[PDB]
Amino acid sequence: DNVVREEDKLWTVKYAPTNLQQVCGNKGSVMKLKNWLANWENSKKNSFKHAGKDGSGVFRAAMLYGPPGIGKTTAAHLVAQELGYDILEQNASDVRSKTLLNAGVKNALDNMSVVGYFKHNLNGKHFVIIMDEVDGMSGGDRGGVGQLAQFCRKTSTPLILICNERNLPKMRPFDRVCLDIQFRRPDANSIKSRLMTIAIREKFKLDPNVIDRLIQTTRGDIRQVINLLSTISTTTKTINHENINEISKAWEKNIALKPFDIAHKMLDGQIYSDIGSRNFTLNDKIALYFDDFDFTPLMIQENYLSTRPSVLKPGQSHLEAVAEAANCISLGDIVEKKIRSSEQLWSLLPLHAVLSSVYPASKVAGHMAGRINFTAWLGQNSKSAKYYRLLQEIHYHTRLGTSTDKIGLRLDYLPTFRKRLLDPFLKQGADAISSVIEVMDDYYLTKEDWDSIMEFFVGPDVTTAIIKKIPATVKSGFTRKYNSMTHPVAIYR
Amino acid sequence: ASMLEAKFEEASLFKRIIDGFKDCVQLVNFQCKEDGIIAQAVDDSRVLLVSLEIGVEAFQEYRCDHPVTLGMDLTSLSKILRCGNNTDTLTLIADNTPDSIILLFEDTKKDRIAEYSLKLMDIDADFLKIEELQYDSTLSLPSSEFSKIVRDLSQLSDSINIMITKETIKFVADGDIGSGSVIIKPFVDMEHPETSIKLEMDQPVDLTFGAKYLLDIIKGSSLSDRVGIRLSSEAPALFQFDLKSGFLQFFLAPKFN
Amino acid sequence: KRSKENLPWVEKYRPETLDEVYGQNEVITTVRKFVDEGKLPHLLFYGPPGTGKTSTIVALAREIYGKNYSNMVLELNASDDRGIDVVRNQIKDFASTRQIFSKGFKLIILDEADAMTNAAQNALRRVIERYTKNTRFCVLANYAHKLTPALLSRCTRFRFQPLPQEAIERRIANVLVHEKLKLSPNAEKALIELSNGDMRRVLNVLQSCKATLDNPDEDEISDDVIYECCGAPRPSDLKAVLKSILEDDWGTAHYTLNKVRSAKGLALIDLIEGIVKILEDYELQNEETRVHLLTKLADIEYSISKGGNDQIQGSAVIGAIKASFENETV
Amino acid sequence: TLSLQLPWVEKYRPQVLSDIVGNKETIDRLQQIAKDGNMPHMIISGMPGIGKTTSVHCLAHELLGRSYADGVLELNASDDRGIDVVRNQIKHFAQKKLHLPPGKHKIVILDEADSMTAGAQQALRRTMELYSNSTRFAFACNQSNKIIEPLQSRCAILRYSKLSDEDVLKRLLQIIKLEDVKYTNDGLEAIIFTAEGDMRQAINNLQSTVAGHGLVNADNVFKIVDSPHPLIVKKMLLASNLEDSIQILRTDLWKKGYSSIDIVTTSFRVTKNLAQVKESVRLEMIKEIGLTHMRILEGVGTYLQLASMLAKIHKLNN
DNA sequence: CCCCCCCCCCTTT
DNA sequence: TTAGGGGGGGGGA
DNA sequence: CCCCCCGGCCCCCCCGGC
DNA sequence: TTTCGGGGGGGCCGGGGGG
Ligand SMILES: Nc1ncnc2c1ncn2[C@@H]1O[C@H](COP(=O)(O)OP(=O)(O)OP(O)(O)=S)[C@@H](O)[C@H]1O
Ligand SMILES: Nc1ncnc2c1ncn2[C@@H]1O[C@H](COP(=O)(O)OP(=O)(O)OP(O)(O)=S)[C@@H](O)[C@H]1O
Ligand SMILES: Nc1ncnc2c1ncn2[C@@H]1O[C@H](COP(=O)(O)OP(=O)(O)OP(O)(O)=S)[C@@H](O)[C@H]1O
Ligand SMILES: [Mg+2]
Ligand SMILES: [Mg+2]
Ligand SMILES: [Mg+2]
Repeated sequence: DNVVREEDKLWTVKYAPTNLQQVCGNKGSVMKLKNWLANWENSKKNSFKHAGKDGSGVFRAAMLYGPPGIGKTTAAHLVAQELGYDILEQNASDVRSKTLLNAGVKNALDNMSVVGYFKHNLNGKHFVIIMDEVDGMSGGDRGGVGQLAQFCRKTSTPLILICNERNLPKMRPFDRVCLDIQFRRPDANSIKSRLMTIAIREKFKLDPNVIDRLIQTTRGDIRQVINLLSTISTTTKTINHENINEISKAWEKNIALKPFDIAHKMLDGQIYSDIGSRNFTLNDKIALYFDDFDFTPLMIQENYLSTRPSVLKPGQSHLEAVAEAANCISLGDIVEKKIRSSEQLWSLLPLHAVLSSVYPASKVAGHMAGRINFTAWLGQNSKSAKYYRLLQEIHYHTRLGTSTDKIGLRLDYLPTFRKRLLDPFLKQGADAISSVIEVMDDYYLTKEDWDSIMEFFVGPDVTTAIIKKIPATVKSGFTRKYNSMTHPVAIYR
Repeated sequence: ASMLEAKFEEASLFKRIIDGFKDCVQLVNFQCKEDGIIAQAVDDSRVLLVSLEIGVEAFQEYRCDHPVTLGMDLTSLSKILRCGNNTDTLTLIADNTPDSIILLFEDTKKDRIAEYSLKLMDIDADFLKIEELQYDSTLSLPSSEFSKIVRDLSQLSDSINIMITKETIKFVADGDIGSGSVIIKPFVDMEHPETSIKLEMDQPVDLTFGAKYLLDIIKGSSLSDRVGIRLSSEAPALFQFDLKSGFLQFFLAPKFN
Repeated sequence: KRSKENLPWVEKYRPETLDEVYGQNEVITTVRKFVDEGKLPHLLFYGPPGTGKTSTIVALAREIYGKNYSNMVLELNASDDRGIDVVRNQIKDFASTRQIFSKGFKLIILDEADAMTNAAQNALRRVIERYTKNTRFCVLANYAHKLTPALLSRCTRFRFQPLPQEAIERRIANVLVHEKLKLSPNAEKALIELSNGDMRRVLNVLQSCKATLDNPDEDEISDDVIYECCGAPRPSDLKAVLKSILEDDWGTAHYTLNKVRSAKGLALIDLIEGIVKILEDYELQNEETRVHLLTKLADIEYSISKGGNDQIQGSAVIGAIKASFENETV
Repeated sequence: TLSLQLPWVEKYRPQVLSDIVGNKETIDRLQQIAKDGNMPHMIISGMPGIGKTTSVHCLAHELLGRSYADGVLELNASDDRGIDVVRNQIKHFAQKKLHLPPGKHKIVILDEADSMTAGAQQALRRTMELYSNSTRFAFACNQSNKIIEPLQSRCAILRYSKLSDEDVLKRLLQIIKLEDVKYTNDGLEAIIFTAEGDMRQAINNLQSTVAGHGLVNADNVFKIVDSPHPLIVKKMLLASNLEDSIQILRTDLWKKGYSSIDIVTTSFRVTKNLAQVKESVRLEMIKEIGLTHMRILEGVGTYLQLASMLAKIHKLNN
């Protein structure tokens, strides 16, 4: 047998934490996870219905999430080993599709460990299923993400899931099934001792005053910090202020910004000045747009009226600059329609970047007056789609009787239908029920069509308060009468 | 090419042995000593343990200078072995500090020699000690019948329950589409002892196991006509197939009560 | 496919040897020198339509390999599947294997490579690099912006210019000799003018002119025949329209434009292009005049490209020209 | 002729770390690593033709030596590199047993790694982590942003800068001495100017000029290498008189056969990078150029549209 | 001990 | 120059 | 006559500029 | 959100071959 010399190993392996206390930072999260896994057995004894002081007794699965290289996997393995559980580990290198998930780990959710039996702690025979890199699985249904979410609800043994981005759409199925544990970027103070110990052991000089800079270079990535030290020390045995700037610039972690950060940066007036534009060039602004080309234009259109500008030309009011920005945004919308047409003119993406984001921002750049808001266009679009679907259903129910298109139905017929369907209840009480039903029968309208019709009106003709004000007895009688009769069908499927 | 030299007079035996458990464990460490070959492998789910013993009598000219350990992936080994022939003699050659092992297929009737090299794997799996245990139930039954029952019951549920009582063996599988049951009792025939189902029940037993694990286990039925199942109250079930001078054993952890 | 005389002239007169390619003397000389001394590099022929790129590469393949070049080269174009899978399997296999027939090197011709996907172009990089000892690549394109920088880094670039007057004249003379045709000097000048450096247009128009003659064995192709077959305005018509626009009142200009167009049913776009060509030579005292002319006429051309009302577009042309030229006084 | 002369980019491809020019500090770091081994996971990024593949291959060769054939696994964009490949072939290579000197490891060279799919990159994470005691990974790419952050965390970042004219001249002089090429200073200056920091391009142009004309002077170099059209476009956009810009457009671009789409795209790029003009003026110019680009994509690609674009740019600039 | 400093991180289909 | 607001954690009158 | 291997459709998810 | 087109990855289906 041949062993590996410690001199042959990577510094990250050579100095990997061995117990939970050596983990730098995120002490609260580590304690929370340890207590959860320690009292998991008691939580099971109570059928996972009684919540303790921490409220973790109602979760059969824990979900650890945070940025890269902060100690998620290390902490998970350390807690699993400390409590004496047998670890069953899965990662992105393994196939975790729905079929493999059901044919693989599914059978281990309520199964004993042969290893835990032949190595004999009372939990030694029980598993701790660690699913690492959950964000590294692709697919909506065949991927098995929803399958893992389902597993998290009925697992008979502890289950720990690890990911990097908890807010991705693919993570939606894990909304409120697991105890969420957040690992944050550790600050320089929580690690300074570790790097100084590594420096003295590795026989190279490191100035403490630059540690804060080094972390800033790695964005709190301890693994990247160790890699940087290992690579730099190969030729430069002393790290001080005389060489910190070059090392930081060469090793800077360039991560794509998120929509809120993109909006904040693009709307800052400083970058649009002569010196600012010379430091942050137009190419940099286009790249910033390209960090997320789908969401950046929506962010800009959402937040371009919520600034105090500092780039106003002489004699120009804020309103005039807003108008110019709005015109440019309209042109950008036209370009976007061109891009997503049958010609697939994706080569126009850079132009879009200028018209939708850079130009209006340069017109209204300044300081954000209030909080930055997420785009409201997506929700409004979904609501409009829902209302149009309901309108189409109503129209094709009433098609046999009316003479109009759906738009004409909304604009013209609906007020009169309101008068002949809703007003009678507010005047004659229950005595009008029959009449209303009669009208419905004349137009093949159902109860759901009635509610949907009542949901369309805007302005002074809003019906929610009026409907809620109706006596409950009248509505109950209306439902009873409608359910006590036979009704026609406009469309026979 | 002299440290380890193990000759099977028939290449079919080793290929069948590998196929017996190639669908459950991928990486396997074979420990070769003067007494023969022993292997122990844990499945990915860590609930099924495969143990293999091959005695010297099974070989023809077994020779081992000093104990050696060979880590092999079973897919590559099966691919290599499928290039041989049953009549051909198969010789395994290994040297000191080997990075690979040589598989030599020789034909006596002809003068055709097929030499293959297989790169060894660096496996750092721990070796577990299995101590002899006295089980409360021991049943020997035909391998074909056991495989048939297992396959029939796996069509209904993901788990199968085995219940052993006085001269009675019951296999149940209850799922969503439906349920199925199979009942057998001990029987012996002098004319056909090979079909004699034998049961020794010190105490009644009741256990449940995963269907996929049993399906993997029954793949060894091609090696032995009979199969021996040992069950304890709360211990892993042992499924054993006997060889000429060795054995293939599957220790399956049951599902928690 | 009963005879070569049944082919369109654009294909009947396809050059078969490098000596039959005109107007690209520098490129032909350089590539011939490369082949003669066995120093052929990876090539990139870039140029506009109908300049001789495909013809040149096919002739080069024939020169290198001879009559059986077809089985000795791997030609792929936009009508074939050229996804990343094709690069990974077919191109890679061809580049790494010896020739079946001879022992010479191997040639891969990626015609119209600007239509290839980015993934396939990226996959081509190491195929080109690894097998350069025995394989060479030729890439043909009209649009260089569709080619990845990595691919361009590995290729030697040759630009095919728009065909000069002399080359078109010589090829026209050869075609006239072959077809037993007569061509007037004015008709020849008009044909060159409308060619715009594309030989395909010359050949197609000449074939149409021959079809137009009542007795092609005795009738000569005059400029009238060319203008009739192509339905294009005469220079005199353009001069008259421009003079009326710049000199007469609106009624006279409108009447003259309508009359000129109705005489032979000319298209407004052809008149616009001819007048633009004429005006480029005009010396203007004010830059604002040129700015207005260019912007307004470009807008009118773009509007015409989508259809619209022809009469309103003609009036717009007249008004734009008059308004622009009113800037030459003050 | 059925014979081929080996290209000089391959004949004089550096075989040792000391023959690579440019990025001196990183090259010395690689030399030290090769000396003492303990190679870590690394990502080498930079622009085309600056010696990334050369650097990786030289490092691997100098580290392994006779064991190179067995201890190196090379995969590039021309090979299959799907998630299945990562999960089977790369994993088998990482698990494989190989006796190496006390300070050496197996190497996986993933050239052009920016083209790898996100699934394969995700699958590589724990493979890198678990088998680091025997295997190390070297990525080479042009755009490091395409490499997912988890992989960047596990690797050492080496960003290659562009080659200066001095290093290019030094390498060209070495190759010229080895080939006894006859040249003139103006010829080498033209080669370097047209190369734009691309060593591969410079060597290819030098070899082509020598083959086609023998003497490497200005005239032959410009006959073989055309003046980059981005500079012509910049001259067109920076002209003060509309007539001058139109003349440049007609004579240097349109009559030379450059397509309208190429002209408009190059104009967009040059305008974006025109640091000498105020950003707002550049934004207006880009708006006009985008209008013209949309018109051209619609099918109206004509000299008149480009002339109108130039007229609008001049009107903006006045 | 509550309060403060200081930072990070979430708003988000 | 720090968008508002909430969470975490070291310091301390 | 029945079971297993492995080529081929088929479906579904994800970029698309430099 | 999403109007083609390319690429990848996973799931069945079925031909052929073997036993
Ligand atoms: N809190 C920490 N303290 C000390 N070292 C750390 C710490 N976090 C990370 N490291 C170092 O970086 C190496 C990797 O740590 P990991 O536990 O893998 O972080 P991670 O958050 O799981 O990264 P990902 O999600 O796989 S990209 C460790 O072996 C340590 O050497
Ligand atoms: N230099 C030329 N000399 C003689 N004929 C030419 C020449 N160029 C084009 N032609 C004629 O036009 C036809 C087409 O020539 P091609 O070589 O196919 O042009 P091309 O540059 O390849 O066109 P593209 O780029 O595919 S649109 C030839 O068959 C010839 O008849
Ligand atoms: N620093 C260099 N020193 C000497 N020659 C170089 C250098 N860089 C490039 N070359 C030469 O150009 C050839 C190609 O170099 P490469 O290493 O392939 O460039 P590259 O950066 O890997 O190209 P990409 O990124 O795949 S497009 C080498 O064989 C050398 O002949
Ligand atoms: Mg991790
Ligand atoms: Mg062509
Ligand atoms: Mg390269």
